[PDB]
Amino acid sequence: TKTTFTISDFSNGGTQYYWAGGNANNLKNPISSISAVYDSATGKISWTVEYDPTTILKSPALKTLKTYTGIYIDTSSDSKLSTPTNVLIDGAATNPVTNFYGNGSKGIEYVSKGTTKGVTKHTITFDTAFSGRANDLADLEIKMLAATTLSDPHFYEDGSKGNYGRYNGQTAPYVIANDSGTAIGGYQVSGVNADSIPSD
Repeated sequence: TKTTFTISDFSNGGTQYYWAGGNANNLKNPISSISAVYDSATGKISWTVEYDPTTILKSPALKTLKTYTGIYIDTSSDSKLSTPTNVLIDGAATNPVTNFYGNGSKGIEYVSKGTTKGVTKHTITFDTAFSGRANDLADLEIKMLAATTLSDPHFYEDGSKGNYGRYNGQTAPYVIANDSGTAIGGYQVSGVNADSIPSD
C-alpha cells in the first residue's frame, strides 16, 4: 500500500533551491509543493511538482508571450532509481532535451510540447521505478528543477551554476540560469527522513 511524502519528509538530507534573478537579496521560491506517492508493493514512486513562476514573472509585459515550462530531473546518483517515465506537464506530453553544455551533468530536461499564453502555475508529474525496499528510501537521491523560458523550447537548466542568499533568514542556495531559463527552483532529495519511512 501507498505513502505520500512531501518536502517536509526530506528536511534532513538535501536541499531546496531558490531563484534570485538580478538580485541575490530578493530570493524567491517558485515551488508551491513536491509530493511523492510511493507504493511499497511495486516500488513505483509518482511525483507531483507544483510550480508557480507567477510571482517571479509578475510583469504584464509578459502576457503576450508563448512560454514553455520544463523540469530537469536527474536520477543518476541512485542506482536503485531508474530514469523517469510518463513525464507530463499540465497533463500534456514533453520533449526531452539532453545535455548540450558538456558539463558532465547526467539527467535530462523534459520540456513541454505546448506553450502557454503568458505565465501561469503548472503541475509537473512523472514516475520513477524504485528497486529497493522501504528501508532503502534513506538513500533515495533525486534532483528536480522547474524552469520557465519566455520563447525558446530548447533549454537545459540543471542546477550547475548557483550561489547563496537569504530566505527566511537562512543561507539559501539559488540557481543561476545556464542561458535563457528563468524562475528556476527545485529540490534535491538525499534520503527520506528516517522517521517518515514506512512500515515494510
